Amino acid sequence: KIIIGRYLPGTTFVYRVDPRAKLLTTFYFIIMIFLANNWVSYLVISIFGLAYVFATGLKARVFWDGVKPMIWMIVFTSLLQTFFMAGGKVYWHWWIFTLSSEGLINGLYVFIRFAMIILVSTVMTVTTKPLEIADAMEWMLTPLKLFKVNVGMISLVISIALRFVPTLFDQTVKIMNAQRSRGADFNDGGLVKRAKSVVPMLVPLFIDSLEVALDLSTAMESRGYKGSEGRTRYRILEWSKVDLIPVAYCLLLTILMITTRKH
Amino acid sequence: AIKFENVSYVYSPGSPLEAIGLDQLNFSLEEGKFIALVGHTGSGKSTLMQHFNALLKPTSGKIEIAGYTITPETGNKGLKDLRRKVSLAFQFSEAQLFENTVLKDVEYGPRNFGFSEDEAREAALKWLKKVGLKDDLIEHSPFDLSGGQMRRVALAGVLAYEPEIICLDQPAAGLDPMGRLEMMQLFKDYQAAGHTVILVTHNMDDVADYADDVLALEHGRLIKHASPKEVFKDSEWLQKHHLAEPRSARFAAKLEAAGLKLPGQPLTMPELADAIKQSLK
Amino acid sequence: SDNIISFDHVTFTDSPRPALSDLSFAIERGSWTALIGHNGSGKSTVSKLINGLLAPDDLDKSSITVDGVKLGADTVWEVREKVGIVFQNPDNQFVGATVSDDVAFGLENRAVPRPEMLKIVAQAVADVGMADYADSEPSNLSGGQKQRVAIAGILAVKPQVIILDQSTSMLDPEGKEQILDLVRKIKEDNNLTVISITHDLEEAAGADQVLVLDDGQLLDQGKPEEIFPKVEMLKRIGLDIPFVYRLKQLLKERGIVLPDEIDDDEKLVQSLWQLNSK
Ligand SMILES: Nc1ncnc2c1ncn2[C@@H]1O[C@H](COP(=O)(O)OP(=O)(O)OP(=O)(O)O)[C@@H](O)[C@H]1O
Ligand SMILES: Nc1ncnc2c1ncn2[C@@H]1O[C@H](COP(=O)(O)OP(=O)(O)OP(=O)(O)O)[C@@H](O)[C@H]1O
Ligand SMILES: [Mg+2]
Ligand SMILES: [Mg+2]
Repeated sequence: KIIIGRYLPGTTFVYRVDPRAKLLTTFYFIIMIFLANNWVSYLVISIFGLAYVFATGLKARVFWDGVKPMIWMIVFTSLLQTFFMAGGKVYWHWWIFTLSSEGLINGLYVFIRFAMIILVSTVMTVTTKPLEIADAMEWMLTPLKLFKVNVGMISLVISIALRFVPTLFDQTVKIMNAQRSRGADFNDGGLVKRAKSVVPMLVPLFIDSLEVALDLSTAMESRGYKGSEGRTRYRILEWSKVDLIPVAYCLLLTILMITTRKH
Repeated sequence: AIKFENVSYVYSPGSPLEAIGLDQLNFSLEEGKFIALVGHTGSGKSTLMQHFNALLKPTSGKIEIAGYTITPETGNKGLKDLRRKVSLAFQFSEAQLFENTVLKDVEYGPRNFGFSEDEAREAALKWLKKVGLKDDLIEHSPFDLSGGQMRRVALAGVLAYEPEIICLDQPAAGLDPMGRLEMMQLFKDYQAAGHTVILVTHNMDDVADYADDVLALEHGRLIKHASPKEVFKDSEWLQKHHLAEPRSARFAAKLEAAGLKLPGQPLTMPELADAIKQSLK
Repeated sequence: SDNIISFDHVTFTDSPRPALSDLSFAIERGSWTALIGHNGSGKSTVSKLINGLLAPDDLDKSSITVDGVKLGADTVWEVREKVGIVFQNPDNQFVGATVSDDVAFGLENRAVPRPEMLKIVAQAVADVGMADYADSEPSNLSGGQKQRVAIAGILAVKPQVIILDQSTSMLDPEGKEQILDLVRKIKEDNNLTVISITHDLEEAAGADQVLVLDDGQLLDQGKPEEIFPKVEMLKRIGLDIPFVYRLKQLLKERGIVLPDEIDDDEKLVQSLWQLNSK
């Protein structure tokens, strides 16, 4: 089952990290991802992302099964970029497409970059409750409170967008089961037949997911959620000693790449 | 028959939040009967229903139903005939309706099972009239309806293509009294036509009225498999196992407590009335 | 009268007909009112109108006053703190990531201090008999468990008006009795008002008032012993009569005549015992 955007309960140390510190670490790692220019810098960001994923405590098989389809999509996009752009040595040059050493290098780099963006986003969303993510997002946008900007609305919209993907897969499962019960066969024929069977589902999936996303806000409003101002917290939101773990993780990483970048 | 041998199901087996939905089920439901699946909330009735039509595969054990053998390693391939023969009405009708209109949704089922457009339309109209849905609602969206209307749409879609096994996860929830009685009589008449009906219910009066056999669950364990009379013989056993008694039996107990003993043990309202008249005679 | 709906029209969305048409009724303060009617009469529409989630078609001729404040655009939040509604679908009630978080959401919105919130959420979760599921995802629950969580989330804040939109439909009889007793006890202790939209006539027979709704119109309104004797009216509109009245009618058609003043199980039992004594 897909685990991106979906909160998986756990007890390891990354679950006790502050959601604000976790969000800052995620955004900082995403920023550092674009600062990788050398092969060794990409490798360093690779070990750091893999350590971040291992800190989640989920089994590697579970994480892989949760991130598989989007990993395959990233692989497809990287292969497309490898074919479209070429340079330096040429291997095959078969028809209008071509395969090049520079193209392969940049395809690998784009795959690594997008993959670890996905991994850090998934680690953030799995270990943090969606409303905790919204609270951390609103806290981060506190300076944006200047110029009379409704930061709470933006944070709630961001949380809804983050929850959109899990709602997409939940609705996919729901309609797949509903159609299976009444005789649909998504496991018959070749790829053409399966695509034909799954193509009438696309509009219902997105419409139902949007309806669920809006129903979440309806449920919040019905129970008195004027906004994030003036509320109390069931869960304590305070800095702690464990919050120094991301900082060093955000520090050491930086140091490495400063001594590891191409420049 | 529908046979379960040592059927266990575990929700998220590898996760730390592992929960055993069903634990070593062993029973044999007879074809052509009315079976009432009873139990407390969270006892595993919906998991059992989803196991009937192979929506969930068992973690362990074997299921034999409608010429099909479902094992932990069965898979979703080649299961269209099983669901041709076995139909399931979900506990929530929202998780069942997906089509643009009520008519299209109801006749989705017949279309998949070899009904021509004329036959599918006639069956859909007949079963929409049978479930007491207004004629003008057949071209409206299934989601622009009330909860009971959605329940009626789901029931009509389930019963449209004539399955030989009808599994109903609380189909009477959300239905008004007249609609509730009409649905119960519709299911009984369907069973009288040569079909098997399995019914998850929280109303013991329905069990005493329509059920031929009773299947009682508790925490995923099958605690009793007997007729309604034998299930409702003892009230201490019923209370001990999170279960209740028909209101007719409760009223008979109240009458006996006040000093008016009744012959036998009434379980249905006409039976209780006959017993009261016999006692007063 | 805690709630006052007066000349209320609602057409959904477009729809050709109004869900409610010229609806007017009053809810007595600190009472139990059972809103009953066939499927398709605007009971959930009434519930969502009282909250403020829906607005009447015409605003300057329809009135909705909840505990003295006229419901509107500028007083919706002053009303939502008075009205807590358990929805017909429990999935539409859940906000938090666990059962305790969902129960505590409404206490967070009311600025209840966390030391009190801990006790209130624990007591509410234990009250609906879900203490073993406090850390569970509310979507990974059975229908009755989801109903219990939805009821607990509303009974924790103890609003002046509790609306229950068929909140006992998917509960086992033990759970039905337990949660009905819990709601009654909370109502009596806190001097609250309960509107129970239900299809169970046994629960409606025990209410203080019964509102009868037909095609979005108030067909009848009164006490249970003034409504349920009208067998023809109830059967004509898709309703029925509770257990005791049906038993009385079968006894009458079987030759045993009983006084019409009998409206409860105990009264019927005593009357039958007296008949047997002779
Ligand atoms: N998706 C799920 N993931 C994990 N546990 C689940 C899930 N669905 C149900 N459960 C749990 O499995 C058990 C059985 O649930 P099930 O839905 O079979 O109950 P039920 O008998 O249908 O109950 P109800 O009468 O409330 O509908 C319960 O403890 C429930 O919390
Ligand atoms: N989302 C919607 N869009 C359009 N019409 C709707 C919608 N929901 C309900 N209706 C219609 O409005 C009317 C009132 O239905 P409502 O849901 O208020 O009744 P109810 O008594 O709560 O339902 P039930 O007893 O069947 O659960 C019905 O005619 C129904 O079809
Ligand atoms: Mg269930
Ligand atoms: Mg409704």
